[PDB]
Amino acid sequence: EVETFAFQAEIAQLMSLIINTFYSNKEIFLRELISNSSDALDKIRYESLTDPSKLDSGKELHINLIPNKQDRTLTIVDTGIGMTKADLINNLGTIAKSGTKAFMEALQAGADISMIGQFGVGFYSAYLVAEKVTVITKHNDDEQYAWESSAGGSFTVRTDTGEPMGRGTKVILHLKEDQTEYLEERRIKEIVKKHSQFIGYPITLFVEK
Ligand SMILES: Cc1nc(-c2ccc(CO)cc2)no1
Repeated sequence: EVETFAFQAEIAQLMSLIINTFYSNKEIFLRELISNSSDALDKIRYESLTDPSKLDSGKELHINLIPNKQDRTLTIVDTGIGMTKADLINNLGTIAKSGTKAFMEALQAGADISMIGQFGVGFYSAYLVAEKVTVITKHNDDEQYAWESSAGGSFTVRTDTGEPMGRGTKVILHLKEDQTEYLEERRIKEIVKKHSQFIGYPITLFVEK
């Protein structure tokens, strides 16, 4: 059972802007996704201080970066708080509407796409480099879900039958054909060092072959 949803017009407009605007500094997508992972890890860590059983689904708090040249995917995995179905379908979009409006206003005033994270909609910078994004997520209070969108105004949500994750979120970037540099170890290392040097969780860059 796959459910198909329409983005709100404002988020669809944001996604088109990210896909269509000429902007060479695409590497900032990784900083934004790592920042989102760090925030999700902060949240489960804080909740565990008053309810340690929230870590029964996994004590380790970390971020993994997994390139796969055969699939042409870059996956950003965290063991953070995860997202519920309501987050995926309703709550994220509610927060994203006001963040998008503020970001658009800033852009017309002279800001650039790299400041997207200051408006809470940094996730959508994934579409600087990805033609499709798949998000697999598991929150302690809900089932494991797969969200997916190739933009074009719609996204899907289904219950995920793949490998159970325990708790957290995997963002799978199906890279555009001309963006395969973000599968190269030295390039990912360079970007993490430049933009994500002080993240308070271990970031493991997996190696291929
Ligand atoms: C869809 C969608 N997924 C996310 C998202 C994914 C991953 C994280 C970090 O775990 C945070 C937010 N935002 O919109």
